[PDB]
Amino acid sequence: RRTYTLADYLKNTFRVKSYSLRWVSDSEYLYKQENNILLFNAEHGNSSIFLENSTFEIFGDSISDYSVSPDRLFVLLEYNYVKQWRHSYTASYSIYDLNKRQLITEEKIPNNTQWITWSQEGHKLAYVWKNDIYVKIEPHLPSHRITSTGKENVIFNGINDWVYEEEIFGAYSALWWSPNGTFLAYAQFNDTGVPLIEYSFYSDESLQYPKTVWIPYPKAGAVNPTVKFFIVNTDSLSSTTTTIPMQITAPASVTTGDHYLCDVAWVSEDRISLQWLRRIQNYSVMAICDYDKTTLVWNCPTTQEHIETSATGWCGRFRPAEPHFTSDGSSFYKIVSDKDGYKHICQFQKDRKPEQVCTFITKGAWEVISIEALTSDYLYYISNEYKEMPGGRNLYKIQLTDHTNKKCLSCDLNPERCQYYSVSLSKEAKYYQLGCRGPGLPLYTLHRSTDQKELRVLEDNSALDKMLQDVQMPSKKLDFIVLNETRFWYQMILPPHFDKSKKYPLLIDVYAGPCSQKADAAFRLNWATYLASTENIIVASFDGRGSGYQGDKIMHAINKRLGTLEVEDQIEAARQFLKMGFVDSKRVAIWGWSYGGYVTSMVLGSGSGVFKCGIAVAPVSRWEYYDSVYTERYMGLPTPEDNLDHYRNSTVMSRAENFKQVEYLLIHGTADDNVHFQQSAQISKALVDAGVDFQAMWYTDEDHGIASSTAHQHIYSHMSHFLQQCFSLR
Amino acid sequence: RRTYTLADYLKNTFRVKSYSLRWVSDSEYLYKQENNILLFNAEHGNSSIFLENSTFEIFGDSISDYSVSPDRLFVLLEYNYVKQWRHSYTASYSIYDLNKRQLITEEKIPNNTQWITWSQEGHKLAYVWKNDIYVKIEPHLPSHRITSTGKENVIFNGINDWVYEEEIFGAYSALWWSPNGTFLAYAQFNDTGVPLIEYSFYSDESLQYPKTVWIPYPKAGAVNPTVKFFIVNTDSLSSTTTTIPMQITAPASVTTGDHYLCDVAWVSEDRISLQWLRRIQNYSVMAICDYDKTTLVWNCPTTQEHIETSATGWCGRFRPAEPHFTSDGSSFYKIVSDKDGYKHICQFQKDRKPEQVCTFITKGAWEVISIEALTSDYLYYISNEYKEMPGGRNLYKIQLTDHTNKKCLSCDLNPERCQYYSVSLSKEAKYYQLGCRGPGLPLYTLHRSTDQKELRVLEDNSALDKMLQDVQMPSKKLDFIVLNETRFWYQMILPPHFDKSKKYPLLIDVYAGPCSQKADAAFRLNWATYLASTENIIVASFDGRGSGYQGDKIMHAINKRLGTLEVEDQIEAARQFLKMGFVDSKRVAIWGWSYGGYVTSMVLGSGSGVFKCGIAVAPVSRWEYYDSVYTERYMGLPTPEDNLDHYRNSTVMSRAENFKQVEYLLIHGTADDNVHFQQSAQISKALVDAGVDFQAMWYTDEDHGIASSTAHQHIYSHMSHFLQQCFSLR
Ligand SMILES: *[C@@H]1O[C@H](CO)[C@@H](O)[C@H](O)[C@H]1NC(C)=O
Ligand SMILES: *[C@@H]1O[C@H](CO)[C@@H](O)[C@H](O)[C@H]1NC(C)=O
Ligand SMILES: *[C@@H]1O[C@H](CO)[C@@H](O)[C@H](O)[C@H]1NC(C)=O
Ligand SMILES: *[C@@H]1O[C@H](CO)[C@@H](O)[C@H](O)[C@H]1NC(C)=O
Ligand SMILES: *[C@@H]1O[C@H](CO)[C@@H](O)[C@H](O)[C@H]1NC(C)=O
Ligand SMILES: *[C@@H]1O[C@H](CO)[C@@H](O)[C@H](O)[C@H]1NC(C)=O
Ligand SMILES: *[C@H]1O[C@H](CO)[C@@H](O)[C@H](O)[C@H]1NC(C)=O
Ligand SMILES: *[C@H]1O[C@H](CO)[C@@H](O)[C@H](O)[C@H]1NC(C)=O
Ligand SMILES: *[C@H]1O[C@H](CO)[C@@H](O)[C@H](O)[C@H]1NC(C)=O
Ligand SMILES: *[C@H]1O[C@H](CO)[C@@H](O)[C@H](O)[C@H]1NC(C)=O
Repeated sequence: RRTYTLADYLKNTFRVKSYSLRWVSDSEYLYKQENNILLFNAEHGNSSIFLENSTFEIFGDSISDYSVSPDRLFVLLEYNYVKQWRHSYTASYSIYDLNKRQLITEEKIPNNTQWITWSQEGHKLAYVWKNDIYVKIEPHLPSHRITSTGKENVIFNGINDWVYEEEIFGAYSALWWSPNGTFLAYAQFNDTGVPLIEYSFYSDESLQYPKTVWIPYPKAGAVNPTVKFFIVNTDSLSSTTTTIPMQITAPASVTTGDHYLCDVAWVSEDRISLQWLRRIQNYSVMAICDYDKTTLVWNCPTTQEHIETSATGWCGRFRPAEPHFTSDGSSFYKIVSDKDGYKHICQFQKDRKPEQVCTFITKGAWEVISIEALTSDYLYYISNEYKEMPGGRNLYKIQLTDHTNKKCLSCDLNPERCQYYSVSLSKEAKYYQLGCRGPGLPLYTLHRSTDQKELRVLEDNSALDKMLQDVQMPSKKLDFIVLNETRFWYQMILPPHFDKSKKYPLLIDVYAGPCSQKADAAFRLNWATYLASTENIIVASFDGRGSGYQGDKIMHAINKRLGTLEVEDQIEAARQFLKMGFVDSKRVAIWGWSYGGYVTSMVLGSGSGVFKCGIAVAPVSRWEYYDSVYTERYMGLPTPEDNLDHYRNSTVMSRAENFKQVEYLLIHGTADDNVHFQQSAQISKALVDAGVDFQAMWYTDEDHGIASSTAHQHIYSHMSHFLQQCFSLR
Repeated sequence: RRTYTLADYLKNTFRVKSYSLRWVSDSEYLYKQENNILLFNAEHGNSSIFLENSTFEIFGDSISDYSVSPDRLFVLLEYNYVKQWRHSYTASYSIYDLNKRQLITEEKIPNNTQWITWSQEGHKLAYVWKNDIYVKIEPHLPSHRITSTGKENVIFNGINDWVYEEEIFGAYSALWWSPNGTFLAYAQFNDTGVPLIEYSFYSDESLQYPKTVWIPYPKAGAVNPTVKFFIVNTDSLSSTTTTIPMQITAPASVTTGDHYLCDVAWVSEDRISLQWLRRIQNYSVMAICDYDKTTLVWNCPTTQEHIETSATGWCGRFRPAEPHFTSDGSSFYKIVSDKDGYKHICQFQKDRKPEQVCTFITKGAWEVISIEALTSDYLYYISNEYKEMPGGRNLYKIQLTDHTNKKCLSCDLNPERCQYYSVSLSKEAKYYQLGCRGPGLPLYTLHRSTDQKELRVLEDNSALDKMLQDVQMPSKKLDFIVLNETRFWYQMILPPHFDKSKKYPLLIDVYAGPCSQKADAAFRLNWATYLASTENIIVASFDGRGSGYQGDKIMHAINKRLGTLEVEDQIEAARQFLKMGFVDSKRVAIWGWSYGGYVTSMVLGSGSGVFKCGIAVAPVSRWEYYDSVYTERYMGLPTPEDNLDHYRNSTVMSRAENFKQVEYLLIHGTADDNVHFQQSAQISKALVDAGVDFQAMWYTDEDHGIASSTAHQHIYSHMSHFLQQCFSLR
């Protein structure tokens, strides 16, 4: 009769296993086991040792990761990992010669590399160090410097600057090997006019004077960084001291004013696809560029230029979706909103066509989440079509020659346990691993593509299952409410022996940022689990307007006016939950992180009287404080000539007064480089001037995630106690 | 039956009046009344209008202050006041010609002056602007630039840099007019090698990117600023484009290494007294310098050099005491510790004498607080001799020709109501205003010096008295405990109908810094008043070792080891209070500000089990973080060759563990330039790593005093609630 305690969560007592493999070919893959990389044969569980328990310990215990060259002849050993922002980080590397059976020690790789990657085929390497790009045709050979304009916080070659990393690519890398490794493409960013933001860093208590971290960060409407695109010929490095990269210039319909590099996609060795986006993101252009053998230049003729537009809001979910070309690169499939505002797969031709560039291959009031693989005959994708559950994920496949031969491949498998799938096809789709994140304990199984026959179960959390037997776990309900004639899904984490006749305290879990989705069919062992299992609290999330994957009507409802409908709908949802009966109207709370903290705050300050208390963690308090790429995408520019009025109307501090009717807890990280401390500092000041008491908590030297081990435990314990006080429990 | 509420304190409902006059001559003074400066005649209440209700409003309502030229012919009108640190600040000024009856508008004074002052006699002015000094022989005439080396955060001419202001002079000024205004002396500070500290400033929520304030601040052991002393001849400015200031160089026994300019005191027009102090403050030298008419130079012969030393700790209370010379400047009286370690008045001769430079004029186990006036026949001073109450203040006077004719002048007056006096003698001591801050409501009366006849009562808070009639006020007990054969005074704010048989919660109010005194006979209407009157809580302060004015044995006990005895003694005191009976051992708290927050923290982290909770406001957490002048004075240098061990042994973070047994509230200002936020940031981090829950609160853009109106109210309300939670009241 034991429950899921706060300790179970914080000390991660119940481990949830998975099966993360690495397809090496169309029929074999790599899997880490007891710190041994093993090569498996899809078809027959037949295994084999690829890399020994050894090797990895030569570098003590700092071996952060590993990367096997595509030709399996070498392995990159990553160690001395040091984080920087969400995806950035520097590390040390060592190449291990599998064949020669030892660590390559000659032409080593710099001891502070910012990024590195194998070519798509051989054993070529491209890495960024000191903001410059370097190439090594062979692990044994000396590196060739590709650029020399690199300069900290100014010129970035092959890596993204702060905003591009966080808001555009969602990765640190800005390198792209062409197939067959002839060319190496890369972006160059110039942060010259971008303003700086700074935060103090206290470090060890032995540091007498705290440091100061400076970061070029463009807030709404500020001067943004600039971009340039290059492609350098790799096959010539051996015969020159320097190679002259050829530049590709963004298309004219984008050059007039501020703009961004959206996405990079190599079609073939002589064709590359680049997507561009204007600062006001309701206009995007995909240019297909071809390599001229004769004049040794790349051309991006307007004839092969494709335009994506939006009159409702912005292009794509967070940016235009990536194209998927056919072998011969004559056509490509890409996810775009159809006439009804639903993100679906449609076909394009290399050359654009006058107002008929697309032919949809998918229709319906549901959306394609992502294209997973494109074969010569089949197109594998993932959607939330099944059972009309937008919060569900299933793998499908369409025959190219016959768009009717559409078949769901995960629907039947385990309709009870599995409704949220992840996939991973082999190099040419002969097999496919399925990742059931579904309602029940996650289940991983690999199948043979031909007939979908499950070859075997890779991982079924039977061990986790056995442990959860002696524990009173809570249940998760995923349903929907209907407002103004529209379905709006929500989810509830119900405490163990949930009795619909009793009354329970309610905690709204929020985010509700544009195109977000808190209500889904995924299994989780988080804080809400403890809150339900041991405190008997109902944790509910609601995907309202501006949310998820249910068409642009719902997602673009927030356009140019954040801090509006998404906030109201979060209140309406609470109202409805009360009408459901099992909720103690006298004990309703709400908490959120980042965007969530913003809404949490906007809600608490609405004076709706519906909530007793709330917790905002690292909240955005006013949009002019947040970065440009993100903010502007939904808010436009904060100028009187555009949307200044809405920027100033959606402030948290402007609602300071209504906080007198609430127990508020504001938490923020001292080193938050994403949502700067300023945001909360501005909130606290507003409340203090209004004479409103509240509780605060700062976390010295913590990131936007406050995820360091001790801080992570500390913040959740603190919030737990805040709720216990608020709900009259402890 | 109403009590003193939190609101009464925060909204300052019960005003406590005073009578701050400005002696203009030996028989007249100035007094502000209904915004009118009135000239009074001491002797006959006979008054008269000096400055109209008018004049002051010409500058709207920003008239911050006023200064009347010594010859009463002009008045400085200060407006547009903008604070900077404790005593620094810039303002605008206008000279008003009393005679011509109008504002001088010709040679105006810069609109951002850092400091300004009339000469000692005429109507000469000296002001600092942009770190340079300027002189104006006449309000109508153009200013003469005296220096031109001034540079922000680097060269300071006539004003102190951050540390000199805060820790040495306790004022912004570094200018000294000689009597008769011939010369103008000034200090010049160079902050070149002094490290910088920085804090962010968020300002209005409209500021998109927060500012960064940089301040040259030397922490313990860092490179300190350097000094130079100059005296410029003012009588020549009319006949040159530039004058060449003559420099005085500190004495040899100080020049070898780091040192400071202690104090400046003009003896006569051709003699000036300068005090110097070595970085390790147990050595000080007072040089008397004479002006050579022939070679136009100042000489400070070693023969007129006086040495002050200390083997117990440091020189003076916070620095060597100021000398008081006789008319002919042949001798001077100064407060120094006698053979027994008691600060007393002793006589010196211009020329030093081999180990007999002093002749004490005062003996006893009590100390002279300060010399108030030196006449040709009498020496007026203030001591805590009466009733052997170190926490008491009384005015005395000794006849120079007969050291036996010693008489207390305030002792009898109102033994019941008055025990803490302040004084203010007229120019040549013909009259003297007394300021009874004593136990009862403050009483101000002026007397005729000759026979001490009280001419009249200037202010008796009869109005405040009438209002306090309908209010249940608490009482203040000032007694002493005795530990290891020594008296140690304490004070208690007892709630209204205090019943010695019941049990009350106890709140220890702390500071306990070196030479501090929290237990005295002064009347106050603060937070403790509300805590006793309305929450029935006993607020007690205890002056333990290292404290107040009770001889060096007690004060120097802390030497080279802060965070020791003063902390223990604070616990011992609580033990004793419990033994007294009327204290609920289950509800004992402790709170402090600055140094007080440090001890509060050190106490809570001692694991003595004696305290339930506590509140530390802007606490110092480890001495290496605090400034040099202050820290080193008591701790020496943080080097292994000196006191590094004690620096590292007295850390708050090193006691993080023992905080698991306490409810702790940490509060700090975001813009604290004194005790940097770092100190608390380091504390919170230490506790988070120890897994200790606690409460924090930051105050956006607040100073070390968190004294802005809204913040001031907010912080006290917050602490009030913290205590109510801790003491199970609200
Ligand atoms: C691999 O190492 C683990 C511990 O790191 C050890 O238990 C195991 O026996 C080793 N080899 C195999 C095949 O598991
Ligand atoms: C894009 O947004 C702007 C307003 O921000 C609007 O004027 C323009 O017409 C919009 N439409 C497109 C297709 O860019
Ligand atoms: C439904 O209509 C009402 C109009 O009163 C509006 O407030 C609300 O936002 C609309 N939609 C939803 C989902 O509530
Ligand atoms: C009264 O005081 C004024 C100045 O305040 C002085 O001039 C005068 O002589 C005094 N006596 C009389 C009777 O005016
Ligand atoms: C001053 O302090 C130092 C060490 O802190 C000591 O060695 C010296 O003797 C002390 N006394 C004097 C008069 O300098
Ligand atoms: C008295 O002596 C004891 C040690 O014998 C010590 O603990 C205490 O601090 C001393 N002084 C005082 C004021 O308690
Ligand atoms: C199965 O795979 C292994 C390597 O994973 C391969 O060497 C072997 O030839 C395959 N089958 C058999 C029967 O050996
Ligand atoms: C990027 O812009 C900055 C400022 O406009 C300029 O100094 C820099 O040279 C530009 N481009 C490159 C490749 O450096
Ligand atoms: C002058 O005006 C004030 C208001 O500032 C008023 O209270 C007063 O009656 C006037 N002066 C005198 C001496 O009463
Ligand atoms: C003060 O010290 C700094 C640093 O050594 C030096 O550059 C400066 O010239 C010195 N004096 C003056 C008057 O500037």
